[PDB]
Amino acid sequence: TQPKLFGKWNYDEVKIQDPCFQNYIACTTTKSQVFVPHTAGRYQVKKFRKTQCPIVERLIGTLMFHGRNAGKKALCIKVVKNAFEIIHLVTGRNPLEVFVGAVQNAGPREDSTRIGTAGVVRKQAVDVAPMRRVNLAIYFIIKGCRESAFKSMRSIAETLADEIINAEKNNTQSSWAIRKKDEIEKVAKGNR
Amino acid sequence: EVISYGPPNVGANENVFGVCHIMATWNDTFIHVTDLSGRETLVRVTGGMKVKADREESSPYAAMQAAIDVVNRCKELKINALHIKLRAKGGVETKQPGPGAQSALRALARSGMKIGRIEDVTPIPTDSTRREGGRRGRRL
Amino acid sequence: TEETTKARIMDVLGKTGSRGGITQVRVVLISGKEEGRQLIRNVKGACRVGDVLELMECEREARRLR
Amino acid sequence: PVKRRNAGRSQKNRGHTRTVPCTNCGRQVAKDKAVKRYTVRDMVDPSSKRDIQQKLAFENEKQGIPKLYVKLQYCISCAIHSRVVRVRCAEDRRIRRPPI
Amino acid sequence: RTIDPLSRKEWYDFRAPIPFSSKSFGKTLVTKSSGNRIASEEIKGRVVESTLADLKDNSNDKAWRKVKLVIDEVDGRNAKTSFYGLDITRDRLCSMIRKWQTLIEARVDCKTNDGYIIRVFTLAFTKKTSAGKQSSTSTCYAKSSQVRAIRRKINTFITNEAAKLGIAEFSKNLIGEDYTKKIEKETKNIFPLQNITIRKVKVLKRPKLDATKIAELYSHE
Ligand SMILES: [Mg+2]
Ligand SMILES: [Mg+2]
Ligand SMILES: [Mg+2]
Ligand SMILES: [Zn+2]
Repeated sequence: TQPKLFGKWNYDEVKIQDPCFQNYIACTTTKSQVFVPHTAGRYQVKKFRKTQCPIVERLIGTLMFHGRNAGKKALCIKVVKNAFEIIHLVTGRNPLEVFVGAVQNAGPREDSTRIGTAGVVRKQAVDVAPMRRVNLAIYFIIKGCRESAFKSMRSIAETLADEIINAEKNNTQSSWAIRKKDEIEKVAKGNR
Repeated sequence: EVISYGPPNVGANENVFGVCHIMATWNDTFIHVTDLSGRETLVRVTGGMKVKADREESSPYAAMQAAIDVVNRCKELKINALHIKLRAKGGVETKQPGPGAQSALRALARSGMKIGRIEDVTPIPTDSTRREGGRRGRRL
Repeated sequence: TEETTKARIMDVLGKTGSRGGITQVRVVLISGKEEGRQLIRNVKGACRVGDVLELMECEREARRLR
Repeated sequence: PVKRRNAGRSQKNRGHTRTVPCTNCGRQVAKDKAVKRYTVRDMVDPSSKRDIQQKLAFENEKQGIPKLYVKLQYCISCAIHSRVVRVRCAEDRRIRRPPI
Repeated sequence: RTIDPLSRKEWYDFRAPIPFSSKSFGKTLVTKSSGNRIASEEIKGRVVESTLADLKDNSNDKAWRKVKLVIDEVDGRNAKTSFYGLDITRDRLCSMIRKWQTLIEARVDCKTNDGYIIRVFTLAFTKKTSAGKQSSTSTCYAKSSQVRAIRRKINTFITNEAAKLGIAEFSKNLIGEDYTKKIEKETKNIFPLQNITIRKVKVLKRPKLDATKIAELYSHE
């Protein structure tokens, strides 16, 4: 039997298209179909190991942040599963398809950096790697989550769900991740 | 509709040739189109037109904006192709064209303008009057 | 102007930037408007050989390193 | 301590040699002493080259974009500062036809 | 937009003289007649700087030869032009300039039987024979005296070939490779020369064209 994520979500329904991501987003593999997002993996011992880590575990990793929340994983596994439930309640399709969709759809491509060449110092137009694209995607999504949920009544599960949906929808109003993405890509276009 | 006071009779085969005098200084850039004579001036754009900062006058961003304005304006004069005559301040001054040189040349063709023959005319003393520097040049 | 091309890395060439935060890379295009064209690009982030890259201009080509 | 035997200028068998203004500053420098490099570059970044060569009206061009010819003459302070020439050890100091 | 600044402008097609293609090359702009200003007459003295984009068959390789034309006549919305000058691109010059050889230059003043006074500048370079790559070691210089004899000879020959020809003839010969061949043949005794060139031509004194000669200049096949 093919494990479903949390038991209710089928991985077989997730198919990645854009050829950059297929090697960079976990869920395709027998090794990445997990009931529970918690591997206790060694994903950081070598340069690209992070790739072989399940995407939802990755997200959970990003969630665990700020001094008070550091190293509480159970909390974030809860938050994620809940947010996923709210997601299936809103869209009605695999909360994974929405997540993966929204990791793909929101993150920078162009970014600007200082490249010193002899006398030239000024920003320059630079392209973003697949791994960084993904990493940034998640970083952003969750940062928006925190900023919003901070003093509000909306919980993290809720904020995060809101964000994931808007993030796939491309909404530049409702999605912080896409706010920053577009802002960055614009800074970049202007710096060529 | 569109009354283009440019040339009466054209075709899709035809080439309409304007001439672009481009001046690049360390302090500015000039994109200037005329007819083959040089007498009747069609379009005029300087970097300083395109930016409010005295220092940005020369820069590629400025040269680009300048260029696209020129192109947009030739387009309605029905002009496919410019010859290019490139110039630095020259004479006794520097003969290296400024930063805007390349950028403007590119942005011109980038804008879907055909490009004809290219020459560098920079003023070239057989011999010179004496340079604006000191005997010792610019110190610092 | 939104027009986009997929770009796959053949070779990792140099390492560059003031802080040294960027990678120089050789690229073959897959768009289908321009196929098998090669380019040299500066990429921020960590890259292997044979990644794919989303490229907004196939005209901007990065100055090679010496 | 005579540093150079040349004393820096290529001039012998004459009293006087014409003075040239430095490209960079404009300081008068001896034509023998001057660091002079002839430069044939192209007016345009290789990328920019692609862009233009697309749009060239006359297809009868084979390398039909002109090169930029510069005769570049540097006073010493300038050509040192600007790295055209740089400090070398005593032994190498006399090496005459070096590049690639 | 309010009142496009070119509202008053008439266009004219340039027509090239007898050595060149009858087909128009470029077009020019002029302001409409004001009742004082006569449209055709504002253009009497204008000067056209072109390549040979002007000889249909032979053009494509010579981007190196600049030709100045001046408008002698307006006929029916298209402007006829007579010979004005000859010249060279920066490229085709600094192309030819090499260290370790002698740069010869020769200036001449001549009259046509057509009634023109012309000034021709000639350029020539020392040709290495010895079969090595010309260098600091491979010095090619020709003695200053040889240079002088070379001037005298070139110059003489040109003045001769000038006095016997019309300006149509002279210009046709001048643009093309004929004179280079002949000049090498004269010069070779004194010294072998490489890439002989006519650097520039100026027209000092030009007579006005009768309707007849301006018709005979037009004469296109
Ligand atoms: Mg000064
Ligand atoms: Mg003395
Ligand atoms: Mg010898
Ligand atoms: Zn200096």
